[PDB]
Amino acid sequence: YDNREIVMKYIHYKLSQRGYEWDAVVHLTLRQAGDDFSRRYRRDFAEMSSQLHLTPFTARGRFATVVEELFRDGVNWGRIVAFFEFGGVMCVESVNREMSPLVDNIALWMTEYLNRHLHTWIQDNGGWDAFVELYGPSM
Amino acid sequence: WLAQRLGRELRRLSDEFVDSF
Ligand SMILES: O=C(O)CN(CC(=O)O)CC(=O)O
Ligand code: NI
Ligand code: NI
Repeated sequence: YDNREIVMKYIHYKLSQRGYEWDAVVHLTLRQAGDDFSRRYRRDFAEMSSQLHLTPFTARGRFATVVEELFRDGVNWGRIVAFFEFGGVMCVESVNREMSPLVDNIALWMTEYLNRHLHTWIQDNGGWDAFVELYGPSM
Repeated sequence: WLAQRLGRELRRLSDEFVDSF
């Protein structure tokens, strides 16, 4: 699968649920899994969002440092879903704060991080097909 | 340190989530 396509479709879905149209089985599974993740932990995402202090100056370092912490002890499919949801939070905050250009940057950062830092783990653990298999019963 | 806190909670939530599959 193309990680760029997965990121772009995921970001567009998350923004469209907020009423913002951003120009840009795996997709459906990730969408449902991220929605389920979000609804379980709204209190934590709200605190995360309030502390984000998103500006074009801080956005990249904020993303990089959070993702580094997220994978400090390794990777699992839950961490992958959280990676997408955290990127989604930054995208939603971007448009809410009239910094919509940052969405393109976040999509780039997510795509390149997947391809550089997560591709080996994903393939080693059966590819995106394994994620679809794992979460299928929850759909 | 903001990112350490965020990342720590995302890991906790991630691990709870995946362990419930
Ligand atoms: O981020 C990770 O934990 C996985 N990294 C290994 C590493 O960071 O040395 C794969 C890579 O980035 O090629
Ligand atoms: Ni649309
Ligand atoms: Ni890496």
